[PDB]
Amino acid sequence: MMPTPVILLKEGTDSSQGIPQLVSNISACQVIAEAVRTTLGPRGMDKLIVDGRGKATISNDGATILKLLDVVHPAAKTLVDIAKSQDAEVGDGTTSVTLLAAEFLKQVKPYVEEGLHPQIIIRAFRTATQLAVNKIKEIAVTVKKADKVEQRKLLEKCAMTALSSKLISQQKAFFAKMVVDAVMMLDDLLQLKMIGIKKVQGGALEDSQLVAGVAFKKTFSYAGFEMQPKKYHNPKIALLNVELELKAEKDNAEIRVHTVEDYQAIVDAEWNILYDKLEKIHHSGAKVVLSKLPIGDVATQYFADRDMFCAGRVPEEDLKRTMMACGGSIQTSVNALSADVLGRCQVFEETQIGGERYNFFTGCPKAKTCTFILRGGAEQFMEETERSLHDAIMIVRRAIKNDSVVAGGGAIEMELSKYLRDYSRTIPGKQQLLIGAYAKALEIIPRQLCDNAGFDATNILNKLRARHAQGGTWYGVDINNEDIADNFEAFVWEPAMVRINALTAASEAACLIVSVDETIKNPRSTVD
Amino acid sequence: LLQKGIHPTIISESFQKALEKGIEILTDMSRPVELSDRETLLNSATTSLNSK
Amino acid sequence: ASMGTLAFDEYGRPFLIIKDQDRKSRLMGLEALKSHIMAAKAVANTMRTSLGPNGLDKMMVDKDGDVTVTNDGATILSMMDVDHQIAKLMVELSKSQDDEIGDGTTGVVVLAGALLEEAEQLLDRGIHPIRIADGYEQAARVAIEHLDKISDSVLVDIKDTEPLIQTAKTTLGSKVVNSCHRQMAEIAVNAVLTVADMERRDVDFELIKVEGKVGGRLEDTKLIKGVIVDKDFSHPQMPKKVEDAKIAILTCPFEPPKPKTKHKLDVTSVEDYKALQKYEKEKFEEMIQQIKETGANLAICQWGFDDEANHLLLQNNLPAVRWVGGPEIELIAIATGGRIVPRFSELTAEKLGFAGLVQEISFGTTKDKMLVIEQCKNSRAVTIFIRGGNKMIIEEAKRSLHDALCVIRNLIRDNRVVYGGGAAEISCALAVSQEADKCPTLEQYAMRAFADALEVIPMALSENSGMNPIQTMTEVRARQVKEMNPALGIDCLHKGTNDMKQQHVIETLIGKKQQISLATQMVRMILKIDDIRKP
Amino acid sequence: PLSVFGDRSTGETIRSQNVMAAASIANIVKSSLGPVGLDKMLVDDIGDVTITNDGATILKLLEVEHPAAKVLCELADLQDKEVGDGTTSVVIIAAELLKNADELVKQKIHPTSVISGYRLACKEAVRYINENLIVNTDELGRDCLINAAKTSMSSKIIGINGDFFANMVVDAVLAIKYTDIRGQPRYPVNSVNILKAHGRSQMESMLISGYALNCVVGSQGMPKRIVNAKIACLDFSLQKTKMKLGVQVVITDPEKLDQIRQRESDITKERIQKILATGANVILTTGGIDDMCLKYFVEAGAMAVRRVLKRDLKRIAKASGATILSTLANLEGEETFEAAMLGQAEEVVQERICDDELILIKNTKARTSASIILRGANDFMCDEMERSLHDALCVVKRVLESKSVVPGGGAVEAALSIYLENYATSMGSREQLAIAEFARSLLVIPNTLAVNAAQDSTDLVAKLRAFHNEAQVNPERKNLKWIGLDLSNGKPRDNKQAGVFEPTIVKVKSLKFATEAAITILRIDDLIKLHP
Ligand SMILES: Nc1ncnc2c1ncn2[C@@H]1O[C@H](COP(=O)(O)OP(=O)(O)O)[C@@H](O)[C@H]1O
Ligand SMILES: Nc1ncnc2c1ncn2[C@@H]1O[C@H](COP(=O)(O)OP(=O)(O)O)[C@@H](O)[C@H]1O
Ligand SMILES: Nc1ncnc2c1ncn2[C@@H]1O[C@H](COP(=O)(O)OP(=O)(O)O)[C@@H](O)[C@H]1O
Ligand SMILES: [Mg+2]
Ligand SMILES: [Mg+2]
Ligand SMILES: [Mg+2]
Repeated sequence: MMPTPVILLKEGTDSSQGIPQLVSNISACQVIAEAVRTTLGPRGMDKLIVDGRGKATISNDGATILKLLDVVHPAAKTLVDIAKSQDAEVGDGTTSVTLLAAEFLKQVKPYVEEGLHPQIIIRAFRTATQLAVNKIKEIAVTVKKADKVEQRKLLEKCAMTALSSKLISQQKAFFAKMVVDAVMMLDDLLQLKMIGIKKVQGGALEDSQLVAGVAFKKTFSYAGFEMQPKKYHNPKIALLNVELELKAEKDNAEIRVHTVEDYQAIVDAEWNILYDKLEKIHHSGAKVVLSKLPIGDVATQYFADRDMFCAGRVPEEDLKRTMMACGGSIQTSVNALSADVLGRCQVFEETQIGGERYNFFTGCPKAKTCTFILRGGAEQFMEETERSLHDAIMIVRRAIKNDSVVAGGGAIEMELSKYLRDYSRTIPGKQQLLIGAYAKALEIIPRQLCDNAGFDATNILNKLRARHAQGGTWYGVDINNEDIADNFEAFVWEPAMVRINALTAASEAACLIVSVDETIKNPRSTVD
Repeated sequence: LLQKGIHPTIISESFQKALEKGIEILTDMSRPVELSDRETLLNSATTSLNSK
Repeated sequence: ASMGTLAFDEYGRPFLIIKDQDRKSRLMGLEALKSHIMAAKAVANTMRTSLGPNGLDKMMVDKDGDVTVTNDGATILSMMDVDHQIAKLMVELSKSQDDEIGDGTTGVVVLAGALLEEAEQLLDRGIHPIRIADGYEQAARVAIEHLDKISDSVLVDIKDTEPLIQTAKTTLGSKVVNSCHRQMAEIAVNAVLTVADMERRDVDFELIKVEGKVGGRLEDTKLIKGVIVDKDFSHPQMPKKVEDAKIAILTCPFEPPKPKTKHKLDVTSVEDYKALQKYEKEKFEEMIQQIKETGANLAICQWGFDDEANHLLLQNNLPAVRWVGGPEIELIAIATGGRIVPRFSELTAEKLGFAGLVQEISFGTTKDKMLVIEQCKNSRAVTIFIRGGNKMIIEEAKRSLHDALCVIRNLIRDNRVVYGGGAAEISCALAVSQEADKCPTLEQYAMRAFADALEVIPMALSENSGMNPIQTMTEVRARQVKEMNPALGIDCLHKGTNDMKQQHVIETLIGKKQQISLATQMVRMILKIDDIRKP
Repeated sequence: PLSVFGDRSTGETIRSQNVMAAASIANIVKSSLGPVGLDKMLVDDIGDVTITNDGATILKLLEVEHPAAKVLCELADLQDKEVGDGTTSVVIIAAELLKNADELVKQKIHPTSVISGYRLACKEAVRYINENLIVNTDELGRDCLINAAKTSMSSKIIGINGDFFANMVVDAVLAIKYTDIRGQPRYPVNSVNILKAHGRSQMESMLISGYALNCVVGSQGMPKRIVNAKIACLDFSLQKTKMKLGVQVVITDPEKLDQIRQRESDITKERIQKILATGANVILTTGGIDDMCLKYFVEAGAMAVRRVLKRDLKRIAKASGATILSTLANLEGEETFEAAMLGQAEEVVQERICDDELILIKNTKARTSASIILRGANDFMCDEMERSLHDALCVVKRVLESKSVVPGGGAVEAALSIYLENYATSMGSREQLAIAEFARSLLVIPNTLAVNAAQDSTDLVAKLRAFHNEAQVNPERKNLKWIGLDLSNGKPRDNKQAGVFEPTIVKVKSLKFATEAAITILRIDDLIKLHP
């Protein structure tokens, strides 16, 4: 290197190129995978990460852990990106994607060190990924019966499998039944915002309930609210977006009078406007009034005098869920409060839930929405419960789209590894080594399951390989018995799209990491 | 033991009694050895070196 | 064992993965779990001295120097300035126990600490923490079923309140108000039974106004079947006592009306000025006449009023109080059976509340006056007025009365009880131990560790009472096994008997079930964490 | 809880850290392996420049902090001390062994099983090398030594001039041959004095049939050339006599002072007179000579050299047949010098070498000696020449002592990899994996050789492995054991016929040392770093 009086790039520009930089990239990906390695399987663990402000997040979800890490390595960020992509598209398997991508890179690292051209590795990865995806689609088990009982069993089994790695795994059957019940009530779009999730401190996990309707927390009641009845046996619900209180008619409105009679008339006119709105609401027959806008004390006392329930400043999502549960319409004007725009529910009640009051709308027969009320001992407990339930809900939605399943516990990946090895045995030999490395890297998940569970991974992997070679597609890892078993008959079921997307994303990330030969870092600007 | 509410003098005397009983047990498990038995000496040396 | 990893590449090039990775620590594997168990054990051992009638208090100082003396575990943990994350988890466990139940916020922490202490020695023998958590869950299920089996049902009728009073007394035994123990229990029971929906529905805790004032004696604390207000009559010459008061509750200030919309009134001549002055005077006279026409004896407002209205109220023999808060307005309306009226033109005789006595109360040489509204016909709202020799005992009495009210609320929710003094814990430990003898050997260790952790409560109770923990607990357990009586517990007060049923040491079954459940779930959550990534 | 003032790393963290350190040390020198390797140029903090290809020199000059890296550096130094060649190969092999062993350990294979498998693999590799891959040099003649020198000097600054330098090295080594007790010939290398002088090209380096002294005559009046030299070697200074600490001169009669002062130099005058009277022409001493004695030698017409190095004086004395004299004291209590103490040489000349002069003692009798004067472009190039020449001399000495050689170019590594991969299946269940990993790690040498030449390492190594597998399986294809790598054309080649040879001791010692270092590093699973 020479000083070069006038330099090409500005000072501080760091450049790394060649084999060493790609080996460094592979090592960084290995570090990122190790950061979430232990959180896989029914014997997985949780990680606690404290941010700068001091708040801690406790999670078993791989995507959450990777997001919470402030990863700045350009090559290591690809694993976080593919974890986010897997979470977005599928919702489950965010640890397997990172493990598989890092294992691919680790397996091809020795060939990188010896000078193999990266294009050959990328082509081999693409070929192996295409073959594996086709094999998954071919061998995935589906039932062409459309039986309600069988579909319910399949959804429940998939939900339990998705849930049997979290802190709520002890109540996995109960929570899976709740999740399948909740998802099956969504109509056709399976919108996540139609499944409310409320976390209330206190109570056991088994105390959590699914409301066949809508439930939301009390919203800053005014004076005279306690004088209102708190239970109705067939209420008509007025869903409104209206501010019911005395206020200026308009922000730019100005009143000019030159007579005390006109002054009194104006005051009485304001009162009459408010009372006309209240009377229009009351005459509609509704007994419960909900508003997206504040409801004043005057309106609250007016409704109390009429034995009616009022609740202002209700969040918009809660109003939408109430509309979907009851069957009304959110009205910005009370001038036409016909029976078609009033919601109906069998029972409305305000009850106590762990030092917090909640409004309950139950008995809805045509409801297209739900509301989980999660109980726990701490904020992070309920947050992780919500994350696990979200994973289960996404899995159940995907299975609703298509009921194609493959046995879990590494059985599908052992079958894929055997198939890929058999294919690689019949090709020239430059691609054979790389496809064999791909097949070997496919064995990371069962090995990681055995390592997390505390077994001897080598013997279990040998038994699995021998079983798959001699026949038997769905033999995986039996965690409880420290052995191998037919995971399809053990109901360790996963949607095929989970593994398909996992393989696709891991292969794409590995190819992108391999394809890079030079990293250039410009000096930071505005460090402040 | 201390959390259970036992003074650390009954604990010491009980430990002494247990130590005496254990010495008796270990002596009961013993086996006489003669220095002319080279195989026993070799086995003892190998056992000592097994962990290094 | 910290800082994470540092290699700086096998080629000498920089290796930076995580932002500020050289300033971030990391604990992994069994070491992190050991540290968490140590922190939780420290917290639990700190709290275990405040258990039972002989438990001692903690004097807590906030960042501003204010002093709080308390026995409530939830308050102690909330005010404690911790930095460890597991300590925050224990604090949140106490807070959740307080939220769901309201009593037992100290037993949960001691139980969790004992469970983690046993899990430590289980881990030292080479058992996966998930296996320990599963065994703990199994033993918790067994203990909860046994608690359901050995529970007893009490009557929650208004006619006979003896079991309720006994339960409240058991709750208040560990508090400083045990001097007025029976009176406090009685007032708590009566307050809960008054503001309650009879059909096993909720008890609205904001229908009870718990307010305390310094001076007097702790025995002067009383339950008022009405509302006590921190205000007084607006005019100094107004009478200080009204009997058979017909109260007009109003939310409109006794002032000339003004529109909310931006308004300008134009005065263009002398006639306009005279008309405006006459209008103001007539408005004052008209509002006073409208209030007087309903036959009301007392007027209560929320937004105050000005001099002319005050003098007209005094001149027309209408005692009045101004600037009464919104919640106080609502409570007065509920208690007196009257409606809240937003303006004078809507005032009628049927909207008037009734009170048998409205009085202004002095408090010695303090110049402060308060208003008492009581002797209502069928008051559905109550207030508890607490007196004491200093503000610390007043705050502690507030907390103790809240505990008693929460206990009676739980009894309303479910009328099944178990006998305390560690009797329930000993019985549950016996049941868990008996069940462990049948299960496969691998989970036997976890179930027996759970039983040992359950047995910490009677041991802590006996240690706090001065007697030998292990000997007393063993004797009580042997007696429970020999004669089938799950009511035998620790004789903390040295009454000469171990039968908690005779001693009337009664606590709610739902409280114990919540204690066991919360402790088990939080212990499982702690056991599953293996990495820490503090900055 | 421990409360130890220091840092503690345990388990996978410390294992990966040790592997990273060893891999970094290996990667430092991996670019300097094989004939297509290139030298490195190191600069000190004071600006001193060293250009070298030797692994031992690089690792010695480097300043290293990690303990495992220090272990690897000391391994390279030990390999240099005990063999003299294969310093880069041993480091690379040890690092690869450690990396593969750690990869096995990460799969829950116990480190003790890996160590046992490594020991078994090393023992079997040594046995297989000794029984199948060795070539006796008796049937190859002198060409075997030339081929070994050529192979050693490849990748060095003197590689292209190997045709000349190999002959020079072989002649130098053969010139110092002697047989000790038991009739075993011995070749005391490091007895060949190497002088470095910048100037003319490499091809004009001289091999002296005698000894070369980095010294000049004491006085300009002495002759610069003596035909029939009678060398006298002395281990004492020739200066004015001074009494010891325990002896003092006190004068009471003034008349004695002049006699004292005269005798003070007459003593040395008489000693020099005896030494010259025995007939000596050249006088070499380890001590100094002052002006008066220099003038005595000048008048005598004799060559006198002062401050001669002790090792140089010993070599000259034994080559010429002289005896080192630390004093002129006999067993009769007198002061005598005998002609039997004089060495002889056919010529002693002070010749000029690039504006500087050195002394050549040509054709010493009763023993043949050898010295080499290296000519180069500058000092750094001469230093690299000296290092490469020392490597070649050590290789030739090893070949001559033990008459077995092995083919080069990675043939031994490929054969061992195939054989050990076959053999692992007959031993244990997890030591099977350890032996397989040993065999796989042995392939790092041909892989690095191929990589350094920008050749297709994968395809060449696959072809080599196929050739050696055919040799081991087929019984009449035993001639394929010599198939190595031809880096010039990037093709497999019969290296035994091509002349690419190595001493067997190099491979055996490298294997043993690398295995021991890998075992030592693998034995660690916890590091406590006490704060200073
Ligand atoms: N009951 C079970 N037995 C064996 N393996 C299981 C079981 N449940 C889940 N697994 C396996 O654990 C792996 C990881 O699942 P999980 O940790 O729940 O989510 P993620 O895939 O995001 O890590 C899956 O590949 C699945 O095959
Ligand atoms: N009179 C009593 N005799 C024996 N034990 C008692 C008595 N009163 C309370 N206890 C026991 O003391 C324990 C702790 O109660 P307390 O300190 O009041 O609240 P917390 O459960 O929040 O610590 C309870 O488990 C109860 O069984
Ligand atoms: N002419 C050649 N053709 C092919 N390979 C060679 C040749 N000369 C040397 N080699 C190989 O190059 C390898 C590296 O040798 P080198 O690194 O120079 O020695 P050292 O290991 O002592 O530094 C040796 O193992 C040898 O087998
Ligand atoms: Mg999952
Ligand atoms: Mg209590
Ligand atoms: Mg060499």
